[PDB]
Amino acid sequence: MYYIEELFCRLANGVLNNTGIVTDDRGDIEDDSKPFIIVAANEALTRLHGRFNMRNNNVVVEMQEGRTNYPLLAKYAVQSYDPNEVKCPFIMDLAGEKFAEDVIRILEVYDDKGRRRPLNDRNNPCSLFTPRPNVLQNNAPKAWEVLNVMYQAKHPKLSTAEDGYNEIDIPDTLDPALDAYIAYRYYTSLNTPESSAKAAEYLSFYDSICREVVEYDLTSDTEVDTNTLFRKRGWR
Amino acid sequence: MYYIEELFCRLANGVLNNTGIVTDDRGDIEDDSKPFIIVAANEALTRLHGRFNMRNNNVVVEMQEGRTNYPLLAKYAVQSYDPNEVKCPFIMDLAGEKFAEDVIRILEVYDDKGRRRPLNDRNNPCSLFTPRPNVLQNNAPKAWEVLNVMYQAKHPKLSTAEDGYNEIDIPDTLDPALDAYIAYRYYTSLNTPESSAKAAEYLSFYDSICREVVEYDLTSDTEVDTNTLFRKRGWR
Amino acid sequence: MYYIEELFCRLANGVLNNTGIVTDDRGDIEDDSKPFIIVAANEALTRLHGRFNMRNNNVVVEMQEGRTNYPLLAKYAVQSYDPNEVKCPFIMDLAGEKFAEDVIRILEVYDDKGRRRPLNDRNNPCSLFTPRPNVLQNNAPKAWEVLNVMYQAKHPKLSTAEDGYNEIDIPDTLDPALDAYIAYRYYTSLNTPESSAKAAEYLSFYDSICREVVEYDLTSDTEVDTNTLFRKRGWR
Amino acid sequence: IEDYLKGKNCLASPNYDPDDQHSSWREDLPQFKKDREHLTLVNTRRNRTYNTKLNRFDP
Amino acid sequence: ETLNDPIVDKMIGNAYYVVKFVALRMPFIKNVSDNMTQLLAIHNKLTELSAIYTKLDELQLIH
Amino acid sequence: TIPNEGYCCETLNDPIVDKMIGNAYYVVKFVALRMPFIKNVSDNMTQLLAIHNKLTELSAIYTKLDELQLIH
Amino acid sequence: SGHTPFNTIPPIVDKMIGNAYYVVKFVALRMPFIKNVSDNMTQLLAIHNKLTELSAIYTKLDELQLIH
Amino acid sequence: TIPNEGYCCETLNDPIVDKMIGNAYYVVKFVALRMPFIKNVSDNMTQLLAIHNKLTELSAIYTKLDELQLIH
Amino acid sequence: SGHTPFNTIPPIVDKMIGNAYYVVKFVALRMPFIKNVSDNMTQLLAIHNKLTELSAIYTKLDELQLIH
Repeated sequence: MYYIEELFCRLANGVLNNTGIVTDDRGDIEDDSKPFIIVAANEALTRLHGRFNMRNNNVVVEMQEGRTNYPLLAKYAVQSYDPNEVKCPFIMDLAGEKFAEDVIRILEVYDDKGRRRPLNDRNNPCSLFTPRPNVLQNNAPKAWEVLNVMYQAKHPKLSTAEDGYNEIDIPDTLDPALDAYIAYRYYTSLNTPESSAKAAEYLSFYDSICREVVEYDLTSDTEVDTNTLFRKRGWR
Repeated sequence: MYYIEELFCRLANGVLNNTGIVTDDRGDIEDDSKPFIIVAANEALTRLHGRFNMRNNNVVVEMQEGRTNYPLLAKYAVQSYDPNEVKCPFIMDLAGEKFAEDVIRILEVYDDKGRRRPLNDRNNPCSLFTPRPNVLQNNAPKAWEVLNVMYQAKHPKLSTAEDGYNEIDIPDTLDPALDAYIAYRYYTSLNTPESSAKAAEYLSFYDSICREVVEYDLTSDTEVDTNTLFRKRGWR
Repeated sequence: MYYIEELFCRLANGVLNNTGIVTDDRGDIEDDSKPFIIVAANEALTRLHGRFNMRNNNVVVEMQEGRTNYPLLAKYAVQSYDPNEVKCPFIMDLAGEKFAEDVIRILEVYDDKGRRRPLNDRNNPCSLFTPRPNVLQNNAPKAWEVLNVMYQAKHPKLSTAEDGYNEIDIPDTLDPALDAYIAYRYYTSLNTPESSAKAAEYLSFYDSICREVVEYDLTSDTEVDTNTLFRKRGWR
Repeated sequence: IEDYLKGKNCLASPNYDPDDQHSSWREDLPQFKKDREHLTLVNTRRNRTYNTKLNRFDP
Repeated sequence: ETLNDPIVDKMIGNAYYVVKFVALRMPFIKNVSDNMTQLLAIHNKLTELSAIYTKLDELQLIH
Repeated sequence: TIPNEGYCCETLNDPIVDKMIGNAYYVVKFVALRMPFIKNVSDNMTQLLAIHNKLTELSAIYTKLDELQLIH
Repeated sequence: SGHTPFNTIPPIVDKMIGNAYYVVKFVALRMPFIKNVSDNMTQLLAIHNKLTELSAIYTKLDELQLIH
Repeated sequence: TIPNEGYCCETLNDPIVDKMIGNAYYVVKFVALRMPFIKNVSDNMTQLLAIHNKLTELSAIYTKLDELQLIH
Repeated sequence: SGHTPFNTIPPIVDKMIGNAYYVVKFVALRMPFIKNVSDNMTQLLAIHNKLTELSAIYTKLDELQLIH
């Protein structure tokens, strides 16, 4: 983990060392050009967390009577809901761990009693459904039913504001991939043909780094488990 | 889930930073060209919702005697209709968001009795028909028959006008695809060989992102369910 | 095993002799560009430690009740931690070198009792989990449970600042690969077609050296052991 | 560094901030920066632009 | 065995140490809450207790 | 008659615990919702120890509350 | 990678149930004792500030009843 | 009645516990945590050796120590 | 490559449990003797400062006690 300022220094003394958006001392990016990097940086982090299952985070959802669709939005969180239009929040989080709507793909759902709940099983009456990728639907809200949703999560969105996040938590082996994508976005913005050729090199380099990580499995992406169907099938 | 204002800021500080369509501070797009982006944005969202089954929505249709064709148009809804033109609307959206007229493909139809009505079955006497993609036809309207239609829904049309729709609801992993497609239309409209080559690259990048999503299945597009034909065929 | 000072002298009298980044006597690199080499040097060392399992290190983690996630960060070690922030560190490096926060991939986990704890086994009730590559999760912290983690470790981060790490420990046969990768980043940053062609050659040379090491197995990367499944399966 | 020898490391403590309650999943860095600002010499390679006007033959 | 630890960490986490701190001294709290009304009775007329306390010498002359 | 239960509604730090002891989430949510009550006792533990140290001291004076009023 | 918290069911110091959970369950059962102190803390705090005066009254208890 | 054992709570100069003598890590951790006690004795071993050589001389003085006070 | 330290379970001078480990266990079981001396190091140093003088007083066994 490191501050976004270190990212600015690394870009200043890295791929963007010969650009006009760096300071005279090569210590930081130009202040007016900082939001350009921030937008690209968030985009790059989203792609990395999609190809690689690096972060697995879980959330707690409380079933409310008379409600079937449960969007996973921060406006329904207890720490961020507005009482004027929301009767009561159903997403529970902590003051220092506010929900940031980092949901990418739902993996599994367990209720408060410890039973696995099938998802998108059309032939199963008790199964849950997801009409939208970030919306959870329950067709039978009970009295004290509480659901826990474990999902693949993206990195929290960076922001230059003081209250916003200002740290990066990614495997250090993917740092060249992050720099390459940011460099690709910058050089692609310039429409000069010379910059276009340079932009493609970084994008190709970024893809090469990603496949190298997959080839050696440096992020423990591959997962195996002991066989259980042998007992269930009754082979004995 | 962000408003239309952030899209202009993201594009100004993103792919369209170099072009002159942005303000002097690169903070917003010129008002003279805002509708140009809106037309491209509406086109881009339709393409994404066609390839991916991201959004699923259902509507309630009340059968009226003497009418066999039931177009799924906004003017026939209980909300946002003209009482002078249509005497009794047959589309009910009394609660939640209004009907946005975002029908692409009908999936299944269930009546109020709880059974499933066959769709486009020419050999079935009691099957419904769709002479047009957005028009539902019933050949025997009953006294109290009510039909529920489940369909793949596109994003509602965006508009910068007053009292319009100005919110974007797409998975965050598809944001680079949205920017690439919009940039593709802008550069290809200049009729310049230098810009034409750049436009082709953005289109390929947009297609590359979409196939990446399918490869890793970040939208949970696939769907499987427990086999029920095993008991139906009497295998036992 | 040489200090960081010799690296600058070797580069000045090596691949980077012709460029102007070196002093007049070609004996050292300019102070204005020293951090530029450091960023490249840190990047190059990470790549080598990923492809090859050169370094293996182990850490000792003491379980604390009420905590299920145990990040392997420097601030949680018994050395170089803030007593005001964290009340009791759980990473013990009382002897030898301090914990350098160089975790890449967890290999195996052994507890204080002397048995092996299964890792990332979803079907095993007593298996550990890794929601993040550098974060170890235990679902049942005991009173005196202590875990030892064996992992593939990268080289500690180099820094020219005071009281930093300024020693390089890599096999001497990989030195040409280090120089080639550093030169590749320098020349590719000039955005010059003449330098871009030279940069590509160095990258290919770096890859050529690495595959030569694998071909002759100079790092003893391969590992074999006596088969134990023969008795386990009861072949006798 | 090794203040752990002096003890006083019991987890049971009364100090607690309800505004920063967090689980073991949340890890963040503090806002403290610029610890030392070490002494250093200026760089003559770059020439900084003049920002003020001085009258000639100023006393 | 039951894995109830993740629930506590997810819902309480950093505040668990406060719970342990109080739970370690439960009997001290128990011995006060049971006889809470006695303290309230003293607090009800707590003002005149100070008045008696500040006139100790006035009662010593009779003694 | 009609059911009336739930976590979002009909639940507060003031009411008492229900019969649903077995639910692990309920008891954890029970204490978490009533965190400030625990915090108020915790940070003022020093005062309670001193008072508890003289618990029998305040019991004896409690036996003659009315008699002490005669002097005043 | 990762573990859902809610799938709880898959010496003398290690409880069969979760060790950290046992402490929480211990407090929950005895909650009214803590809450009774918490809401009446101001009155108790109004006593702790001058425990010396109350102690001085006790040590001369035999002097108190002879005023009759 | 509630558990209180743990390395963090045990981080002080206290007598060892016989329950976990067989724990290999605990024995090593016990000595490593108390290194300064070993260091304090080791670096001044020469002084102790001379004192150890004269145990009988000190004991005899202590035997008639009270008589020596009246001499002063 | 590399052996986990905690994976401990697979004539006269050598020991089955390990020569290095046996010394550590030997010292640990006799720790209070070491701590007692360490806690009183200053007292021993003060005696050692003029230890010769006490010996000289000791050497005069009968002369210093017959006067008493």
